[PDB]
Amino acid sequence: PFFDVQKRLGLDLDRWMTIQSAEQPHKIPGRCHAFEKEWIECAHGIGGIRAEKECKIEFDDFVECLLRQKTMKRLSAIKRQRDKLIKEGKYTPPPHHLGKEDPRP
Amino acid sequence: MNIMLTLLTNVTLASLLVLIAFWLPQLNAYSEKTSPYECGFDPMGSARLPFSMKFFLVAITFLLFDLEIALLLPLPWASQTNNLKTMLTMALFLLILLAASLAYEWTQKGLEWAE
Amino acid sequence: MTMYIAFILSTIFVIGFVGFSSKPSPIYGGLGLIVSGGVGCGIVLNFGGSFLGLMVFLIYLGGMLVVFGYTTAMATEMYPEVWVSNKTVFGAFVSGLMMEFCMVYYALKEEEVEIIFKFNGLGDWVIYDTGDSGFFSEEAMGIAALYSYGTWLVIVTGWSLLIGVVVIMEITRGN
Amino acid sequence: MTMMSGRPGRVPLQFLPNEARSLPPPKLTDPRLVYMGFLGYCSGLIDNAIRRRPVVSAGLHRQLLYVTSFVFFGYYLLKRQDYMYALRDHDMFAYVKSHPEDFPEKDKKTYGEILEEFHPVR
Amino acid sequence: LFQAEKDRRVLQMLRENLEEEAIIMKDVPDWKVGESVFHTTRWVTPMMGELYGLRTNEEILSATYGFIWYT
Amino acid sequence: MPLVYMNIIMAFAIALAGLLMYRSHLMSSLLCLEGMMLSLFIMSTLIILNTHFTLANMMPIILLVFAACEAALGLSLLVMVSNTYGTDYVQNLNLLQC
Amino acid sequence: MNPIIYTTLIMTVMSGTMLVMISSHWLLIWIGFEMNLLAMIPVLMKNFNPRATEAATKYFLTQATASMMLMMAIIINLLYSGQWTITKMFNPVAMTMMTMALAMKLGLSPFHFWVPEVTQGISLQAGLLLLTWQKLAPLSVLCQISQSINPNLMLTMAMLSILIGGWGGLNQTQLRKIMAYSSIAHMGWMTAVLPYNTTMTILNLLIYITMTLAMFMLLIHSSATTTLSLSHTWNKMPVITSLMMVTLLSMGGLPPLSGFMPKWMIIQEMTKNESIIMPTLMAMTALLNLYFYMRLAYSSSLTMFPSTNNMKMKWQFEHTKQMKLLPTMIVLSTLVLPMTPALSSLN
Amino acid sequence: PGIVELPTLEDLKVQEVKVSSSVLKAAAHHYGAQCDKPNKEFMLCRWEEKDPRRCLEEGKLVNQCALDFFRQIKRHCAEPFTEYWTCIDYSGLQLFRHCRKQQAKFDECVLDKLGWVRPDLGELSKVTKVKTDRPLPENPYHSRARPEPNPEAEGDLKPAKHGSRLFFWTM
Amino acid sequence: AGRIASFLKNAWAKEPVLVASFAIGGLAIILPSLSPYTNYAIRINRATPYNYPVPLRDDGNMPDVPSHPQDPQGPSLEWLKNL
Ligand SMILES: CCCCCCCCCCCCCCCCCC(=O)OC[C@H](COP(=O)([O-])OCC(O)COP(=O)([O-])OC[C@@H](COC(=O)CCCCCCCCCCCCCCCCC)OC(=O)CCCCCCCCCCCCCCCCC)OC(=O)CCCCCCCCCCCCCCCCC
Ligand SMILES: CCCCCCCCCCCCCCCCC[C@@H](O)O[C@H](CO[C@H](O)CCCCCCCCCCCCCCC)COP(=O)(O)OCC[N+](C)(C)C
Ligand SMILES: CCCCCCCCCCCCCCCCC[C@@H](O)O[C@H](CO[C@H](O)CCCCCCCCCCCCCCC)COP(=O)(O)OCC[N+](C)(C)C
Ligand SMILES: CCCCCCCCCCCCCCCCC[C@@H](O)O[C@H](CO[C@H](O)CCCCCCCCCCCCCCC)COP(=O)(O)OCC[N+](C)(C)C
Ligand SMILES: CCCCCCCC/C=C\CCCCCCCC(=O)O[C@H](COC(=O)CCCCCCC/C=C/CCCCCCCC)COP(=O)(O)OCCN
Repeated sequence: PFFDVQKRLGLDLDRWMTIQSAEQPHKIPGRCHAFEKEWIECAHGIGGIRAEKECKIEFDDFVECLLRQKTMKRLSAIKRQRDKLIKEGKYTPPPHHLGKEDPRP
Repeated sequence: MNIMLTLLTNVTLASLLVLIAFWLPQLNAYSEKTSPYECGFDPMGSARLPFSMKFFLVAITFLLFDLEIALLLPLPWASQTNNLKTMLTMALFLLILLAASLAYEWTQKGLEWAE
Repeated sequence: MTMYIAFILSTIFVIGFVGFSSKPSPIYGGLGLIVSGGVGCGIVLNFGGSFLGLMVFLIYLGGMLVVFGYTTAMATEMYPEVWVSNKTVFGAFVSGLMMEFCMVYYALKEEEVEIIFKFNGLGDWVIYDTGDSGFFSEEAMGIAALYSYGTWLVIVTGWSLLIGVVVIMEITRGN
Repeated sequence: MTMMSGRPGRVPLQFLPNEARSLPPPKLTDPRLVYMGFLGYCSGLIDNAIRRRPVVSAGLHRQLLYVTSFVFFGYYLLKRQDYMYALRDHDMFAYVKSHPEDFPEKDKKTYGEILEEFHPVR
Repeated sequence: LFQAEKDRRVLQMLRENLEEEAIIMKDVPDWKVGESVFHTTRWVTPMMGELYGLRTNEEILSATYGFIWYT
Repeated sequence: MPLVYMNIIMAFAIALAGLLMYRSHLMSSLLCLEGMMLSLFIMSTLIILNTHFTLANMMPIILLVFAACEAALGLSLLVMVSNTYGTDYVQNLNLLQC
Repeated sequence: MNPIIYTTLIMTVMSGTMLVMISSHWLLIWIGFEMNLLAMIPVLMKNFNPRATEAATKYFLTQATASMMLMMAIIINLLYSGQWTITKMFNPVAMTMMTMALAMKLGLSPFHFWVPEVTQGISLQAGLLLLTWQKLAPLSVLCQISQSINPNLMLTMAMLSILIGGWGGLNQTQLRKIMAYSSIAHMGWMTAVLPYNTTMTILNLLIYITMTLAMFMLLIHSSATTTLSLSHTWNKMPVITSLMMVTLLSMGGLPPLSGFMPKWMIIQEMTKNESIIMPTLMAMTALLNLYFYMRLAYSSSLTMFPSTNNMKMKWQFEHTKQMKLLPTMIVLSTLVLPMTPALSSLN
Repeated sequence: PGIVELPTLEDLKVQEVKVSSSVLKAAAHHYGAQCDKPNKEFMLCRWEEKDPRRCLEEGKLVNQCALDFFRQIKRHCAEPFTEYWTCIDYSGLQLFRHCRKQQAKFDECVLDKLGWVRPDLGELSKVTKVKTDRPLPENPYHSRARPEPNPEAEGDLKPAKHGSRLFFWTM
Repeated sequence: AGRIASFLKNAWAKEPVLVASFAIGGLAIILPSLSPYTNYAIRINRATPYNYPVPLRDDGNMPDVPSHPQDPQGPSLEWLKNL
């Protein structure tokens, strides 16, 4: 199956494009460079089976950065509770959350 | 936003022109006037019969040659890179391969229409 | 939620996909695929990928032209079928539209998971970056990196195109 | 699942690592090598049979080349097989030594203290 | 200078959102105000949903599509 | 996953289903194949742009190439069968059985 | 077709397979698949007739659909994890779609329908290529993602492939359809043990390849594509029919021939994972393949069918073209069992 | 998994630099030549800590230095500076090439009023060094302890005991 | 020597367009390897500061690195202004 000619000859035919933390042009970073770098450093050299259980925290953080599902859930809960507090009318959101703010540089 | 307004305005003006064309004049339509035109005599067959294409192979080649323009279009940005040797070599290689494709299609009588 | 632009464009994309997936006469299928390509191109520009959308739109407009040219020759169908001219085509079109509307309603009002995960709406604007830097286009730089990083990709793609020309000429030879 | 493809320190396309030189090479009178030579001889006989030639004596150089090539390939094949089995045994013994709690040495009773049920045959 | 002002602006928007969230979620059963989502404690760039989530629509449209729609 | 990702996945599923049902014409199935290609391109572009994967921006363009190489193939085949039957109906492809 | 063009098309097919098996990037594997299919299509249409053209159209449609779901599975895996390396497929839905796409690419049941038609529609050399070389890339891809493969789906498809091949091969009088159904059954046998041991998969594939090469090369030697056409070979070259019958015995899995070695090695492996029912069913189902090999052996070698008068003229001419590797393929397809432990060199 | 430390709104207070983009662009070269030191400390802090909350004071000092720069410009000669930056502001792309005479007048005013020298081409893009007393952070990524790797392969190689041990084979 | 000359004359007499295109392509292929200004182009591309130059931390033994932009140390763009 996998004949690792690239590793044998050090050719690097397609290893420059496998991850987002690997030498982007003009040093442009990915949205989750730190998370991917941390997970890769955690999981390096310990095998897939061990990395699936021991680097689960870093992978969970990386997936959270990638898809932001829990952040969307938190924001949805915040906005739903805000709407429920506004419908009956005892919130009165602040003026700087309505467009009457004095902006800074 | 601005481009959407432009497209909406253009489409709306064209549709308004169509509406004025189809609602202003007095129309008197009958069967003979709306019949198909074939220079005065009734058509023999239907205009929805197969119509042979003698340039079908050129049409197929046009798809790949159109993909090659998509490949070659980022060249102005590519010319700004540090590895000018590799960039120039790869661009020339792609153009040479497309030229060889054209030459092979030319020599094998592929650019000639069917009879 | 805001201006519904991305949502409306995605909905029209799905509608065009249903329109050419009901399989009417290939003229109308090509029309639906063209409108879907344009709508997807607009979707892509709404995320910052102007070049990719134009390129996709540009590639598709011409592919369809070749497809129209071939339909007028080999798929003529003296009574061409439109979406309302046949019971099967209209049934497929209405089924696709109804299924799309039900999915949109289920994923919009509530948080329903269909195959992969669920969705609560909020507009696609939420997942953006806030990154504020650059005197260049990141998408343009990434695409242009094909001629410095993607030497292998250029080699294999050019070889594939040359082989494709040879292959189509071999196939259409006949005899 | 693959058991030895991801072994640490493995050269991708070596087919014979340097550590394999620590193992005794197969003897040239190995029965497996003789079987490979027999396979080459049978290949030569079949080749003679297909081409409508005298089966036993058509080509002696062709048969000799067949046998020689089969033996030559079989030598390195046996070397690699022996090296792989030695690697398997080495890894197994190392794992057993490194995990004493999972392979406990159990004091074994004599048959005088064990009670086996007797089932008469009648 | 632009970097410093951007840092201050982002921190101010986050702090304003936090001070509000301390008010809307006073009476929710088990809400931890300002609780992070990631396990790690290092800085994470805001999502633009966390900076403009509790603001008017026209600021949201600006911050999302202003550069794309400016022609 | 917002509504856009789900809509693009639904478009791909619709195109795949339309391909898997054949009515009469081979050209319509080729159109469905082109639709699958367009949906894949759009989804990959959206995913790559969202995460700011700079290099991966060249990935969709390559995805387009082997698109028409697949299209140019099918059209080619569609010619030859037509030259045998004067029509592109998939009914005529019944010389070989199971 | 021009010999230079044929050679470059063959080398393009093999280069696509090589790119599939040497790439660590999913996009490169997809590109290799596309190249292999693109260069494979004209090889099936080398001889032009309506039947060959129909086979190429069906093959193109099937492989294109499989490629589309392959690409979508890659995109889904990228969406749920920003990874392009070929690895254990963090998302289960993408894994399922990839399994389905590779199943259609290999021809596992119930995606088996196109295999007999494509095999019957093309020549013997194209059939040999399709049934031997085209299986390397999908199996190489599967051997890399076996840790994430759902055992239920893969084993269901393997059992279905074995059953369907054994049942389909029973009703065939055309040799190419028999070969296709045998290929389906052997694909099931390969994929049955893949989630447990990929070394057994590689060994099974190698043995199947050598037996299929011997079979197809013997069928090319005696220009027969039907049972009755092959029934005339005893009156022209008996040795070809004798070697053919020995090869058919080997393919059926009868000891001590080589075809017994892979099955024996697979069942044993499946018994180390407390899998007893599945190997028993597979072994019992292989008897159908054995039966429709024995029917061919009865027709061609163990009995003498009536011949024709003109055959006498063929007695005055020899097979001008020689295949050098045929005796080696026959020997490797029959007399290899005593060298079974050498499979340790495959891991 | 923890509450996020955010500074109070009083810690984010600073005297803002309220000049427009054109005004900043007109004096950009002299600003980078004169206020290079606090800017370089702030940038080094920003890139080393990777946290906007750990380098607020450096930003305040950057703002203060910019304020001193603009105050000196206002005090010594502001009329040529205004004539230059109005011209810079006119252009839609804010092109330096459109107004070289106003730039020349401003440069000649600052050369003899304050001794300022406009940097040459390529000097402002140089990579410079920073002397700082801020300790170098040890774990800016807040990394956890890395898992211990698989132990090793050690010892010599011996032939397999009783060969392959596969079924009846004795080798 | 002579066969190529007659072939080129015949090609110019019958297909001038192909002769011109092949000559232009050959020149475009060959000339860049024999030009001294390719290095200048590479250096100009290298001298464009797209992103911010992050300053280094002084460990006390960096003579080559400058401390202020107008110090003589560091790269110089003098060759670009005179080109
Ligand atoms: C786990 C370890 C084990 C590994 C196992 C691996 C797999 C095992 C085997 C797999 C199954 C084998 C199936 C192969 C069957 C081949 C199909 C076929 O051609 O027809 C069947 C063939 C047809 O029989 P026929 O009816 O007599 O032929 C009538 C004519 O074909 C009628 O046609 P014609 O009139 O047109 O005649 C033209 C004829 C005569 O040809 C000529 O006229 C010669 C003139 C040359 C023209 C120059 C053109 C070149 C310029 C173009 C450049 C293109 C570059 C492409 C690269 C692009 C890169 C992006 O050409 C041919 O017949 C075919 C040419 C074959 C050339 C093959 C070259 C190898 C390509 C390798 C590519 C890979 C490179 C690396 C890629 C890197 C990644 C990117 O029958 C046989 O050949 C007998 C079967 C023998 C097969 C081999 C047996 C097994 C292999 C044992 C060898 C050792 C293996 C292990 C090696 C490990 C490393 C040392
Ligand atoms: C240059 C681009 C921009 C142009 C900007 C101006 C837009 C132009 C307006 C759009 C097209 C107008 C065309 C001008 C001709 C009028 C056509 C139509 O409006 O009249 C009739 C439409 O009326 C219908 O007959 C029905 C009338 C009543 C039924 C429903 C109307 C309900 C509205 C309530 C009206 C009561 C008074 C309202 C006071 C505000 C159609 O009669 P028909 O013969 O077929 O068509 C041929 C018209 N002919 C006779 C002139 C040749
Ligand atoms: C060893 C096998 C030899 C025989 C087999 C041949 C089959 C393979 C096809 C050709 C193999 C050559 C490909 C080698 C990989 C290319 C990548 C590597 O060599 O470096 C590139 C070197 O490429 C150069 O341009 C020279 C090699 C290109 C050769 C031109 C194409 C010829 C291919 C012809 C065969 C292909 C099929 C047929 C097409 C006609 C660029 O590297 P570099 O720029 O330093 O640094 C990149 C990293 N950065 C961006 C961070 C700076
Ligand atoms: C019918 C029996 C099968 C016939 C086999 C074909 C006969 C010819 C032999 C093929 C010649 C090539 C072999 C050696 C050339 C170079 C080898 C090297 O380059 O490759 C090594 C690999 O070599 C192969 O593993 C060994 C091939 C030897 C084939 C013989 C074994 C057959 C099984 C037992 C049947 C008995 C056969 C007896 C012959 C008569 C690198 O290992 P690796 O890259 O890490 O493995 C890749 C796959 N992984 C990672 C998934 C594991
Ligand atoms: C080293 C650089 C190479 C790469 C750059 C190439 C750039 C791209 C240009 C080529 C594109 C494709 C070319 C396709 C080739 C056409 C083949 C062909 O068939 O041409 C024949 C004609 O035959 C030819 O091939 C043309 C003549 C030979 C080729 C042209 C000249 C070759 C090169 C000459 C220039 C050398 C360099 C300049 C030297 C200057 C003098 C010292 C066409 O005739 P018909 O259409 O059949 O006529 C039917 C009606 N009567």
